[PDB]
Amino acid sequence: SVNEVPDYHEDIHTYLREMEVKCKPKVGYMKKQPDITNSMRAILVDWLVEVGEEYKLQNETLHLAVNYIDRFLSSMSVLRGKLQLVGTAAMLLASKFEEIYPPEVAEFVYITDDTYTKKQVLRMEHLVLKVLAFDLAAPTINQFLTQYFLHQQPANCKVESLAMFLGELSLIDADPYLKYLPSVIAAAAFHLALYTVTGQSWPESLVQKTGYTLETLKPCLLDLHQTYLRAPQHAQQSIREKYKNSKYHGVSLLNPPETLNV
Amino acid sequence: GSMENFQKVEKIGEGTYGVVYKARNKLTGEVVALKKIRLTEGVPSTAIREISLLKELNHPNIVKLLDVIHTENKLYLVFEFLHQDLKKFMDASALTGIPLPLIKSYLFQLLQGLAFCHSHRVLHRDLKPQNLLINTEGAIKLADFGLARAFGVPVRTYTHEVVTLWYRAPEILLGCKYYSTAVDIWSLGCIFAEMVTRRALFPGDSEIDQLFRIFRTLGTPDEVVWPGVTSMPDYKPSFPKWARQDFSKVVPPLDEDGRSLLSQMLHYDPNKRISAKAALAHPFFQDVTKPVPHLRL
Ligand SMILES: OC[C@H]1O[C@@H](n2cnc3cc(Cl)c(Cl)cc32)[C@H](O)[C@@H]1O
Repeated sequence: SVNEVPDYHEDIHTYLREMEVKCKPKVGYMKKQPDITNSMRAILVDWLVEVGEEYKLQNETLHLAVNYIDRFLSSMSVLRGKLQLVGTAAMLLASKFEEIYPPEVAEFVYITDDTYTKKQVLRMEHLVLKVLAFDLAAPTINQFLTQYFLHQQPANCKVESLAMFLGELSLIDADPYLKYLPSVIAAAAFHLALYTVTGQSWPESLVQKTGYTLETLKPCLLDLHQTYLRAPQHAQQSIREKYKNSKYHGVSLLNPPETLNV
Repeated sequence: GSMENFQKVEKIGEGTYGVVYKARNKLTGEVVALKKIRLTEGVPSTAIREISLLKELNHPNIVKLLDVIHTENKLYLVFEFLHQDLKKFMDASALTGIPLPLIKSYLFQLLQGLAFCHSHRVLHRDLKPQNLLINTEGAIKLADFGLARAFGVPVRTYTHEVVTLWYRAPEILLGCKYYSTAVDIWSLGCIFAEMVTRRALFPGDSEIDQLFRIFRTLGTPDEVVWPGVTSMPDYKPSFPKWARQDFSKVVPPLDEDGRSLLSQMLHYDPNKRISAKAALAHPFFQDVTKPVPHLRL
């Protein structure tokens, strides 16, 4: 169908592969941030997940917000007391870009618990736009995932939801996930979901599309598998809670595979 | 870039938020259009989409965003200057008509610009002659990307209230959950017909009137022509069932190749509707060139 844009999807995938390299945050930025840590970032993203749930925002919106945050933190030092202001502004911008009905600014001020003023939120929006040079149309794990989904035979809802779940988990932990591109995390997540649910593997058809093989995916796959196995123990749990919902076919209740046989 | 280098010439248009001036760069000489965006909800989402999408879209047939000047109180978008919109050009060509070589040149260029948008996962969603800009050298360009959207593959549900009514595709009118690149093609097909006749093809005054106008021209669609149509949210079995017109009666001055192309751009079924990319190769364009406009702008 034209909904899957047969005449353009190859051009689009090629374009997103180019853009993800240009829109990539700096892998080592956290060590260069005097006052914030991977763990503070994890707390922030987990919160954003909850916000997204509260306002019924698209997953894509959440992925964009995290991209904006990581790019911003790649060039601007931020004190721990301002990290949540950056995150709120990012989520507001992502909503305006991606949502049919974004929440009002008032609602974003409200979910910060009056920690910040409307004037602060709006001034930060401007700074983020200036720092990002208005470059908001960034590729996300989700944009690659939905294309990879078209290669299932047949489509399986648990596979799709589990892949999105695994993709979301990776947003929380800058170490190690800042080192992998969205298209690669998406490929790892898709293979892991497919394998967990159906026993099948990264299909030849996607080797053809992406040039990626299980060998090239191995490093990310080994990390994603650990993350999946440790998810119930992780300090942050908002994503697991989110994906217990029937909307996502309760995939976070599925058991990870003990071994990958890669 | 900075506001002190620009000398304003005159006002040339308006929208939101929302005035557009013709200006000139005092140092380089370059003539530009300045779209002023006045800044309680922060930067408008329409401006955010327009700027972020236009920064990626560099193509001879897409209006060029040169710069963004972002004071705390004001946001100025600096575009390359283009002399006229296609609507004004059609009005100025009344009683004479637009020469076929120019209609063909303009359609071919519009299709290049659109194919480029769709290849970069952008839906324009407001193609109409008012938003197509021409210069004195024969170029025509897509402009006004405030209603545009970056899409995903496959598409999700996006805003339902899109496309100016006269140019709005039947799948939007019938409330389909999803719409795609085919909606911009429907619009170009209406624009194609309008360039030949100098009047809107489907000038409805409401959604239902708009649908019935389309149906009386192309026939009321049924399951044969458009699988799924009777299942759509806003399809009603009480719709009058009009016969399809002989297509040669829709735009009588159009030759066989023209009619072939128009008919593929106005196909009911979005899955069958021609793509911009495929349309570039249509025999209608076998002799296409790029002449300047026949009238002073
Ligand atoms: O919101 C912008 C409004 O200004 C009109 N306009 C007129 N001449 C124009 C030249 C350029 Cl380069 C542009 Cl971007 C818009 C123009 C556009 O057609 C629209 O009505």
